[PDB]
Amino acid sequence: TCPFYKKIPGTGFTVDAFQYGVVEGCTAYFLTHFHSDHYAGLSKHFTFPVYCSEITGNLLKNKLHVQEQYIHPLPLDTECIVNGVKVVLLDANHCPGAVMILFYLPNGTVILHTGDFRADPSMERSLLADQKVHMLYLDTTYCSPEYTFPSQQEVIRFAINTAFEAVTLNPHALVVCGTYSIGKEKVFLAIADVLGSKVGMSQEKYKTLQCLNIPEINSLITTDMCSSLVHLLPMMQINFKGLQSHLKKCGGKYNQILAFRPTGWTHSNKFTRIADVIPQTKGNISIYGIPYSEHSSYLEMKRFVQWLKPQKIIPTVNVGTWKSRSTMEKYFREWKLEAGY
Ligand SMILES: O=c1[nH]c2cnc3ccc(Cl)cc3c2[nH]c1=O
Ligand code: NI
Repeated sequence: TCPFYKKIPGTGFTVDAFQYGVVEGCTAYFLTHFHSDHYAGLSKHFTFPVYCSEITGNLLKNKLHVQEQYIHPLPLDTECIVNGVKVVLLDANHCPGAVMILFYLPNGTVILHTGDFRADPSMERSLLADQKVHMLYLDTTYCSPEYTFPSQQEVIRFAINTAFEAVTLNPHALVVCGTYSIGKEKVFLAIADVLGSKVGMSQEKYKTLQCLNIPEINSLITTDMCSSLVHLLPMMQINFKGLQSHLKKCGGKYNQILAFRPTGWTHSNKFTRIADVIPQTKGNISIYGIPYSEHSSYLEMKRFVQWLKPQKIIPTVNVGTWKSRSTMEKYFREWKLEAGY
């Protein structure tokens, strides 16, 4: 059954709640982004209105085959009226098409649902500016001070320089990047751009990227693996066995594999800066784990919440254990006491 933190009180709206059958009283289902945990349940048989970004709408229609009559894409940063309620979609700085949702309840209550997001000071100059928010449904994925990682800029700079140096030293090296889902596309796009190559990938992954409204994708992606020296593979294949098997299939065109595993936070980030990251190596294969996060760090999350000054916070991640809930409520009170709201 649909949990409480996916319900918007005072409306007939749910958020990322497609795996609970027909939710009681839901006139419109909002989808924050196209990640499996959040769209779980949608298919060509869904017969209720889905509200989402245009990019998420492209993915629902092409990847899940949802009928167009049930897809309601909304522009970003635009006050829209949905079933008599004013709503705004804001960029969540997560994966392509990911949004936060502002709900203007009829009784005057204002609710911000972040979906999944990586907080950034640029959000302090969105439509949230000088907007009273009474309730915040917060992506609390990394809501603990030990969760530190670099900016996406620094990680991409490390990936670009690492890939460019390796391929310049060995023109016969292949660069491989692992992928879970949508998101973190900048990793393989920036590597291919510095190497003068297109990104080769499966037809299914190619189809997914064609839905993302990225300007000039036909410039950087392709399904012709032989024409590419930057290949996309499923994240599970980014291991020594999986990469050895892939290299045998390249027809003797390459004698070395440089592989990147885009991860979230890992325990290595407690001791190792991005500049000092080193790979796992076995023979002619090296694997880099790079902390490219599309979720807020603790400090980014704290800064955003202390700026927004919500009257109530409802976590949407790490809600399953009393220890996590107690830990998160303690930090919420700390932020409130320090900031003074
Ligand atoms: O949509 C999303 N789903 C999920 C699901 N499981 C996860 C497990 C671990 C970490 Cl670090 C991130 C996760 C995640 N992040 C997303 O953005
Ligand atoms: Ni997500």
